Amino acid sequence: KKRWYVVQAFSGFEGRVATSLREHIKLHNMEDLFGEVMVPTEEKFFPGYVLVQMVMNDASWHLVRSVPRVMGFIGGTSDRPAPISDKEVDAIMNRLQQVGDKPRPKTLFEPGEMVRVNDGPFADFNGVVEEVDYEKSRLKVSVSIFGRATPVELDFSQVEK
Amino acid sequence: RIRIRLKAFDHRLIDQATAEIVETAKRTGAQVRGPIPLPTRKERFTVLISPHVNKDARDQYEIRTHLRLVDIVEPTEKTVDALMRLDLAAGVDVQISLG
Amino acid sequence: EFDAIKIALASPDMIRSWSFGEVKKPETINYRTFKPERDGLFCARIFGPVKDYECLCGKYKRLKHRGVICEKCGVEVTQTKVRRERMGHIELASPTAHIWFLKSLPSRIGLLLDMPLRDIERVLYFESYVVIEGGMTNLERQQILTEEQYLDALEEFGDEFDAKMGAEAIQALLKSMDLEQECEQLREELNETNSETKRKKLTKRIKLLEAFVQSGNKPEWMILTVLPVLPPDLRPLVPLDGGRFATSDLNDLYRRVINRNNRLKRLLDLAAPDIIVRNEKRMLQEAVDALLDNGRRGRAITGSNKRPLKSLADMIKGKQGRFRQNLLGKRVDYSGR
Amino acid sequence: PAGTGYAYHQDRMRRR
Amino acid sequence: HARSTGSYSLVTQQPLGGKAQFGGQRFGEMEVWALEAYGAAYTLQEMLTVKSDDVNGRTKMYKNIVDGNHQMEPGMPESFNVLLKEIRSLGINIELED
Amino acid sequence: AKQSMKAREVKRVALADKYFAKRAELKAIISDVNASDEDRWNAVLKLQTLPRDSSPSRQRNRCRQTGRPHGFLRKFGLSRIKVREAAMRGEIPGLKKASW
Ligand SMILES: [Zn+2]
Repeated sequence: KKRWYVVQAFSGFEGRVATSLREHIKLHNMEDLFGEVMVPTEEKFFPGYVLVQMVMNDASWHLVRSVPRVMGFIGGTSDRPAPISDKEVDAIMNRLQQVGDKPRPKTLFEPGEMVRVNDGPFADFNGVVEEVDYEKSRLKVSVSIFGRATPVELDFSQVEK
Repeated sequence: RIRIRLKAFDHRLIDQATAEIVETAKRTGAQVRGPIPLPTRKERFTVLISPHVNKDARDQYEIRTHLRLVDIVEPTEKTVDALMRLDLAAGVDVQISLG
Repeated sequence: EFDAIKIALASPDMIRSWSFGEVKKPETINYRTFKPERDGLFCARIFGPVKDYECLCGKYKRLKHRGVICEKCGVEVTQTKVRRERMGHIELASPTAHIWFLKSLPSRIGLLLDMPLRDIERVLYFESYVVIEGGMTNLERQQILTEEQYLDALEEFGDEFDAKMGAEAIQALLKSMDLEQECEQLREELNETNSETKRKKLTKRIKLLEAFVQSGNKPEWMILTVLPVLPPDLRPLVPLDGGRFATSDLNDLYRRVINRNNRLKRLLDLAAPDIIVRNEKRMLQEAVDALLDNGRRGRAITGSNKRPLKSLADMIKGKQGRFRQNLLGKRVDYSGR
Repeated sequence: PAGTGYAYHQDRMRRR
Repeated sequence: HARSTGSYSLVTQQPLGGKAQFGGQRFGEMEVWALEAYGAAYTLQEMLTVKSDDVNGRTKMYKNIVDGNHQMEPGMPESFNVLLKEIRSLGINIELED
Repeated sequence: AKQSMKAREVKRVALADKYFAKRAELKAIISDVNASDEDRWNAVLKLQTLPRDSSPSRQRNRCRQTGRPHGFLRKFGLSRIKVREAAMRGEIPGLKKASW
């Protein structure tokens, strides 16, 4: 039985840490002591932590800490580092996309009249949005242009609440 | 591309606005599409001019809403943002739309 | 004009009353143009407009409406020296105890919580746990706990049991420390003993316990929760002869504390495991402790090249601080040589 | 509060 | 070298140092002790408030000198306000009572 | 028109503003072919119960200056007579005498 553990890497080199970890496994051929390696990603939590299905021998512990650009495990102690849980894995299995679901297929940011556009033509700008076309994913934000609140069809992702 | 819909009652004013917009565009960015004149809306009205009765007595008014379609093909960093500063003549409803 | 100068601790309400806006982003300036960052260290709304009576971005270029703040600018409208008196505050995600009250020899938190400095640092750097009003168990209040001591206790006293660590735990201990109660106890302990060494050890603890009750200084004001930032004008960003900005050392210190605090808020907002975050809060603790008094902790941080960078306490102390270099001796106009 | 300013500090200490 | 009124430093509003930078001579600490050792009190007050640091004080001084007045409006050293901001930027709450 | 008439109109408008959500809902219910008969009946009865002035088909468009019911224009909110006056004065933007 292989239980999960948390590894800390230099944040930013995480995919390269995951690749080097798989390669160190297939070098030192402790293939029966490693199951997977997770870096989850939303359309990126967790910011700098690598999840490893593993068992705990001191040889495999030295293996994971001899993988380059890895600081160490995160647990209660450094003698016997800590696995995480299992009761919160059943609820996480039913839902694995809480920060990008179809629960609210419309408003991604509170409309009202306070928003800023940056991914559209007029970048680094803010305006008041009277009406909105959520159905067709459109916004009528009236930006201040030539001393006038002129509206402009902007994208939900293009603007920022 | 940024489509710009200028709408106004006075034609001269609208023209002035359009030119200004073009100027604003052209210094910052490059390849302004051009000031394309769409059809004018001549919304007419008839009314009886007597207080009480005389039906053949009438005044026929109208409001000529002019349209100017200005388009900007390349939205740069500098250009789109510029619009906010350059203030145009009053009584000219503009309507910018990126894409 | 004014009599005596009063010095006391800074409450988080007092630090929010000094402040004019939360400094969020660590981004100093744009660096390719001339504008700053909205809203970073060198903000507009939090502090003031670079130019005198001007919105830096664009409105009010005369002397009529001094104060208006449009949404396009997010800028105040006052003097060029107004930013020198205005200070910002950094909402530290994780509590961090002051280094001046933890390592002053004797430490202010060392002879107040009746705990050895060594043990205080262990828990403070996420290397030891501390109990806080456990309950009906066989454990003291000051007694600490290790990984093995906690693990076994976790499976033993799973119910009514509290054993935190770091500044948070320390803060609680100080917060839940009846000053008055200790006075009588200490006073009674000093009158019920004959031990010479103990007498001096008890008289030095009761002296700092009754002095805290005489003033309006709280025990929970030792830990920094609302870190204050020095005015930009006082941490100036001028370029030398060329095209680059010779940046001060305090901007490196504040920018690291804000980078780490943003990382800690993001890790705390992602509902990740409860241990992860010990290294993150420990790096924030060491970053704050390096900002306040650099090098009092183990080997001081450095930017360029191996020389350590100069912190706030090193702007005060020494031969080249403010006392010996700008307040007792000044450079002087109408003078010659 | 020593030299010429001792009269000033006498005055300020008297007028409290 | 000689200086009536030149440029002023940025972080602490005191004159610059050196000759190439048109600067003023450092009225150091032992000279402050040597003026405490006499009874010279107004000389030291203008030697470290008016002539050196206080910006409104020195513009009032310059107007008063070119009008013949010969009088100082003292004020506060601005570098003491810098000391207040550096001590206050810690967890310490320094103030000015009354 | 009278003051009284104007007041009445205003009241009607207010009522309309108030009861729109409910009334609309009721109407929808009544329409909905995929619904119970009893429910429909209730809805119909419910509608009756609501005030009459709550209906938008009760309120007459009057001139915003004079309250004259007839000769109205929607674009201007004014009766013909007043509209003409406005035009003459320059008070309606863009409006001028038309010939073709
Ligand atoms: Zn402004």
